[PDB]
Amino acid sequence: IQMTQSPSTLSASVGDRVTITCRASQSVSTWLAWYQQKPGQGPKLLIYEASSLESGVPSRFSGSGSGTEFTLTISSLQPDDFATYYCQQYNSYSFWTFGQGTKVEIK
Amino acid sequence: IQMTQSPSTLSASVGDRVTITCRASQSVSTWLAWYQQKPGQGPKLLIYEASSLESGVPSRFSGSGSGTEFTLTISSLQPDDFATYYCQQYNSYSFWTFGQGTKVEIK
Amino acid sequence: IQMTQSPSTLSASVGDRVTITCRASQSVSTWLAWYQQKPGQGPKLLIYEASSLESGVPSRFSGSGSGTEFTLTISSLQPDDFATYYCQQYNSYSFWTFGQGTKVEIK
Amino acid sequence: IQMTQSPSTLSASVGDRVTITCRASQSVSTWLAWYQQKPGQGPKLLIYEASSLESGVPSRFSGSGSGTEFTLTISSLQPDDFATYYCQQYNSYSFWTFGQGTKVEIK
Amino acid sequence: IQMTQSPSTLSASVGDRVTITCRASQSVSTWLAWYQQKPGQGPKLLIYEASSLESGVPSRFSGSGSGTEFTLTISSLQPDDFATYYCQQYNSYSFWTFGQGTKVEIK
Amino acid sequence: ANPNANPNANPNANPNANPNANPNANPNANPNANPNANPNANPNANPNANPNA
Amino acid sequence: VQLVESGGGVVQPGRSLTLSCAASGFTFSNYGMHWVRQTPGKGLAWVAIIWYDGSKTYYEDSVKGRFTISRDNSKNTLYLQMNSLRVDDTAVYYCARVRHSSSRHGSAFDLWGQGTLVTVSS
Amino acid sequence: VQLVESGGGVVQPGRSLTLSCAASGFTFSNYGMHWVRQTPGKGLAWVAIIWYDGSKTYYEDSVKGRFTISRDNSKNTLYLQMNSLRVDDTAVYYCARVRHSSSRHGSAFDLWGQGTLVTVSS
Amino acid sequence: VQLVESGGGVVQPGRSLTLSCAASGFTFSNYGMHWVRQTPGKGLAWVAIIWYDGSKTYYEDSVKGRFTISRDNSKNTLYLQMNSLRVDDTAVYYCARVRHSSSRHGSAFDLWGQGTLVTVSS
Amino acid sequence: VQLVESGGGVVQPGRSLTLSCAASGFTFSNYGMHWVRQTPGKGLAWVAIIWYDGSKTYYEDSVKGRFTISRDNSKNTLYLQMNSLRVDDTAVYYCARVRHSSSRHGSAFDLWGQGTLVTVSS
Amino acid sequence: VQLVESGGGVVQPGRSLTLSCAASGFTFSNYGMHWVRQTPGKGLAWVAIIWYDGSKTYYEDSVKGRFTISRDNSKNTLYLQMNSLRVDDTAVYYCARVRHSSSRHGSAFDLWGQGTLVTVSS
Amino acid sequence: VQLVESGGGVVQPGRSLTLSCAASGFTFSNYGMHWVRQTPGKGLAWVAIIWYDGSKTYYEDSVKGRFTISRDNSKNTLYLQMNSLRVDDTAVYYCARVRHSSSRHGSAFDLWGQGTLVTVSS
Amino acid sequence: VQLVESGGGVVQPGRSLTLSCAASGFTFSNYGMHWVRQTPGKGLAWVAIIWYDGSKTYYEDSVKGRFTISRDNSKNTLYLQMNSLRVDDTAVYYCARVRHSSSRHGSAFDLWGQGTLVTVSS
Amino acid sequence: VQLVESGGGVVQPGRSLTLSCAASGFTFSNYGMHWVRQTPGKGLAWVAIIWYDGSKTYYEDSVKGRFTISRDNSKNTLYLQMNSLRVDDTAVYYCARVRHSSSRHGSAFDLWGQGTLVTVSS
Repeated sequence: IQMTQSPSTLSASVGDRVTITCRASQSVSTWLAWYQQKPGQGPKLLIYEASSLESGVPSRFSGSGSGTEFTLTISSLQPDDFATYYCQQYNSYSFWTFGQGTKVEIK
Repeated sequence: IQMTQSPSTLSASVGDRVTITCRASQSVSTWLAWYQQKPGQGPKLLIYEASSLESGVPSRFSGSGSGTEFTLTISSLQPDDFATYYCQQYNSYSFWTFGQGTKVEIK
Repeated sequence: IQMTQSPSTLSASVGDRVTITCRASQSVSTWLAWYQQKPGQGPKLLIYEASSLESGVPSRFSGSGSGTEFTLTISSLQPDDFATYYCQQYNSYSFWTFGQGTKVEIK
Repeated sequence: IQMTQSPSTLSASVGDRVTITCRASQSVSTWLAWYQQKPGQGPKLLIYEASSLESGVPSRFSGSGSGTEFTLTISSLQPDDFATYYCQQYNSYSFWTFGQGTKVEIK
Repeated sequence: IQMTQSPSTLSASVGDRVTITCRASQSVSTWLAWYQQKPGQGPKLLIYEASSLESGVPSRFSGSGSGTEFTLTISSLQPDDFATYYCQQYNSYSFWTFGQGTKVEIK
Repeated sequence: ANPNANPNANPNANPNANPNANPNANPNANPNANPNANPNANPNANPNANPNA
Repeated sequence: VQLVESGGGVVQPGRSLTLSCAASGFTFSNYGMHWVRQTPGKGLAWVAIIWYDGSKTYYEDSVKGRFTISRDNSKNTLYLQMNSLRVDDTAVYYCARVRHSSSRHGSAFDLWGQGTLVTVSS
Repeated sequence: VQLVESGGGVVQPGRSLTLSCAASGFTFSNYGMHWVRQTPGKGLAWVAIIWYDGSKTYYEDSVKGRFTISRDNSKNTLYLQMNSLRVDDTAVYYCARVRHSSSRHGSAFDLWGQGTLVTVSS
Repeated sequence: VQLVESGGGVVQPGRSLTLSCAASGFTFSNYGMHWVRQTPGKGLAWVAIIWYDGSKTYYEDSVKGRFTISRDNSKNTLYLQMNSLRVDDTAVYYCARVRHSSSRHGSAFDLWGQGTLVTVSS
Repeated sequence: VQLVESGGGVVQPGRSLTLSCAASGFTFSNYGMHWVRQTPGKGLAWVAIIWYDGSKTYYEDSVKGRFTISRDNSKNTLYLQMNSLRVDDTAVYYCARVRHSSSRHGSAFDLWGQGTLVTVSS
Repeated sequence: VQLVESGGGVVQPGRSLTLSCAASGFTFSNYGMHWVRQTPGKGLAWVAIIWYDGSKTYYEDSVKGRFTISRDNSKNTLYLQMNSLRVDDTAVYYCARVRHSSSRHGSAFDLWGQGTLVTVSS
Repeated sequence: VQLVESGGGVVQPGRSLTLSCAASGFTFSNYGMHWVRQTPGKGLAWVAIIWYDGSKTYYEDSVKGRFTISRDNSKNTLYLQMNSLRVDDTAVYYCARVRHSSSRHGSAFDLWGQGTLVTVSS
Repeated sequence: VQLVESGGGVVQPGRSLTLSCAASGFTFSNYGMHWVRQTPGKGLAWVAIIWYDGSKTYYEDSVKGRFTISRDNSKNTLYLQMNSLRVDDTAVYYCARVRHSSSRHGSAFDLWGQGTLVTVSS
Repeated sequence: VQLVESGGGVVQPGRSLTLSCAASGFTFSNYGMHWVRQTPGKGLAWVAIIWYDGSKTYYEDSVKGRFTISRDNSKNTLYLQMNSLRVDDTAVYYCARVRHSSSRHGSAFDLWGQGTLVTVSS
């Protein structure tokens, strides 16, 4: 299962609205997770099961979708939300695979 | 798993037939138990695995169900059996959670 | 864990082939043993763990199975092999229980 | 599901082109696999899901079809590839059944 | 439990990186030791519990693993450490058994 | 076409289903496991025990 | 193979009754089972289905919300928990096993029980 | 039973908005659901369809490739991801459930939601 | 088969109070025990588990890091040591003995103590 | 990565013979394995399947009640206990390993054994 | 390697009887032993276990509290103090030694005594 | 809660390197763990998994037979041992903890280490 | 901290040989000891063990009934009396000391002797 | 929305050749396709049609029984397996997609592939 995210680069300013879309080459049902890797650190889970929020993650982040189309939405971009966001799938009999990740930059 | 019971309060007389319904927010397979707490004492096990009977409990008490619908049926209500009954679930990967308790009252 | 052995009586002659079947009411994994008790003596182990052979037992005795169906196969019956054979199970959380025992008689 | 193959015996020479036709008495969708059993050995999987090649299979072998008509094409017959080829179907609710097998012989 | 070593003989020079692998027939959990026997001498303890170091042994020696795959790593070989290395296991209910041992020669 | 659930279907075992290990199964600890004493355990002497004081 | 039910008897209208259906001689966790009434003076009528797991369920249009069917594969049983019984529900209740079919459209009921009489009256 | 949507609001043209539709009181994994617009001054207009499984979708000719309808059976929700929004898309969006039908031809939209207002303007 | 709690009383918020659970009449060192709260106006709520040896313990999310459960097989006693109590934690505390089960999935709580009231107030 | 059987031979009709199948070079407990016959003068014929745990077994309709397939993940060994043999069953028996599939619909048999000859005659 | 018992006989119901079991030829202090009954007309039935030091014992549910198993490692001798005998309790009592196992899950009873007779009647 | 890796460095192709992963602040013997690569110019890549006990283990198809993953629950430590390192295997290695899931289907990787750099060059 | 043995030599088959192995520089009365063989062409082999008192003894299965190991706490010496020697007993005999461990599972052999050669041939 | 074919070449008369057709950019499992020849010196000519499911196929009168057409909806492919070729089959084979139409009569071929040359000669 190959996961690709578009757009690969997403310029945005503080207080804007950002959507990052992850597409799966095969149906992954609702099994999907979104990460956030600021440079020099280790990625932190943000969304699991494609809809829920990991404890401690601010309410800005949200996700939606099922099947092969997914989307991570930020209702209000903050000064510390400029990092690479990744996509993961863990299906029934499919192993864990990650997308190439999109980078959010200041505008 | 949020565990709910119905009815919250049940009026019945000696020799009647009483059914208490326990409904699970998620599937709990057949792992479920019914307790009985007389006021001021400690609850005592009545039914385990939602169908089998604990040793020493009178044959009046019986239960059935699987998934998210469970019932406890008393074929002959005695003056002994006027107490609060609790519903517990212990699923495979879930922790122990109890119901709110239905009180059987004299009529 | 109720253990049953069949056939209860198995008539056979010297040099024949004898198979005794042991069935367990529940899955007992591979924990099972076979005994042989000549009249007036104490039983001696033949097969442990349902497949291995006890030290010093003749290579004639052999057994196989896992779960609920276990069999004991004697390649060549001998004139000292006419005795009662018992089936024992020792599962993980289950206690030791024995089958009724089959008697192999002279045809 | 009755599965038949034609032709039963296919004479061919080294470097020739070989096509083996497998017909299913019912719709098996794309669930079909092709085998190869040289004399005295065990069959080796070549094609699974009627199109994909098993790892280690030479690129010469190829298969195609759906529904009830399937064919296996050897682009260039080698001296290695003289063996009996079997056709298997594993439908959704049907059990595994095998064809009679066509034998490829030197011309 | 039978202990085997790979490679049987490993040629290395001064300052080279040395890795020696010990494999177990049955899982020995974490209980394992590595010994070093120079010709004409008595073997000495280097690693106990398969990860910790014996007091007085230099930090060059290190080991890791669990289950059945245990390896001993020498970061920087010296002309002292040229000796035969033995792998010992002492499981919970299993007796002490030693491997055949590997020998290192000057390249 | 009727996009509903088709209540008349095949409610059976589907014998040709993936008979394998399901690599994505829960690799965690299963907190709701038998916390009892395991009455059938090795009652022997444990020959590999601390032979010191 | 054998399929025997239990749990019959006489109850007053408005009360609840639970039926059981023990399956013996065959693998029970592979078959989706049914419950069928038989009111005297009328033909058989379908009541509920269970989808081999408890995952999916369907009921007759006149028993939705009063009858709950659930199965226990570990003990080879069925349970049609009947709530809010009426004088209509006087009937004999059978179990049915869905025959194996090499398709996706199901099949007929091949193994039937002997039925338990349920009487609702005052 | 009930069917309530959410996720509405006002966004600038070209932005992306995600709508949701939570279903309760019935087995949501059994029905194929629709999204229907209501532009004031014009009658209702159909938008998409989800085929009870997520397997098949069909969109209106004017929203193909900008709208993505997807459903989650586990949490009883619908989603309609709307990309490249335009000023034309100012309308109230409804959820619709396809009635059970004893044929191969579907049925009408019986259970409708209360609708959420989506406004696109500058 | 007796199971007696102790150690109850009245404490101020933020103070530490330790409970005990003296078992009698059975092999205490063979069973895994639980602690269960009963706050009047609500049902029972689970608190902690002890795995027959002290090897494994699991707590409720609202008491993790403040409650430390430990057992003493030599004197047949439990210990639930509370630190940094709050006004939420006023309830009646029960011990529970996990029933012997011929499987790996545990069992219900057969033997419950009489409970000691813990009151947190100022 | 090798898969070898044993236990064949010549037995009279009505006598019971047991086969074994030792798997080496791979993790055996992860795969559901099959037993397949090859009668001379016929093609391969399927016999039985074991579901990676021993939880589910299915047999060919001609061997139900006489063949019992059971596996032992601890020793990496299969067993097909054949009871009440008849002259029909003279065939070579093969072990088969089901390929990993990224779906729920199964896959073909990649690893096949070398076959053990079973002869049933007087 | 020998296992010889004694202390049997005939006593009236309600009395107490003490059996013994002298072991020789092996390190008796290394082994957890069992007691096993044989009532004619019925297969063997387990009675008690002693855990190699006296820490743990387990009895059959029908002899709990009436049979007290104990051992003396200094004399290589078991003791089964029987109290409140009933007409059921007549059978032949065997000692059993648990075979050495290279695991934690026990093993079968390899060495058995010659059995002793315990008869109860009025 | 803290999870940090170690043991990285620079080695020549064909040599062996071993990584360690010390987990602190949480019950390590309860979690299944992973190893994840991050090659610059590429996305994250999965490498191996350990099943909370050492019982089961799966690898990426490109590292089968060259990488060994094993855990030491007593010291709260992971180990991925590399054999026959190639030029491809230069990346940053992270340990990933599998989130607790109230089901049978696992969950995502929540707690990630700071990672260590492994360089293979001549 | 020194371990030196003695009593070696060459003896005929069937004869009995007794060694001595004295300890100096440490409290020999507190540490259990082992005997380890080293035959040419094969790795090390374990022989016997003393449980710090001489109370418990374990041998290799190939030397049971012919070897006898004992210690003299007053003189800090080990005695291993070999009886019925065979040509296969030609090896180097090593005294070994068990390391101190703050647990119950023992520890590896930290202090070793120099070895005595015992050859059995005609 | 791209349609490409493959599998061409030059083959002697009487041999079997299989063509293919790759679909991308659209939902291929929703459309029924065609295969069309273009023989130089003549116009186009229809060859085969596949009915969106494989349920129905139709052929030109001159290729019945020699050309078979089948599609794999999972891989988005078409196959025209050609048997017993003649010199008259020298042509360029196209794929054609039948356009969506709001009737029961079909539509023209809207999307055409590029074509693969198949030549039959001695």
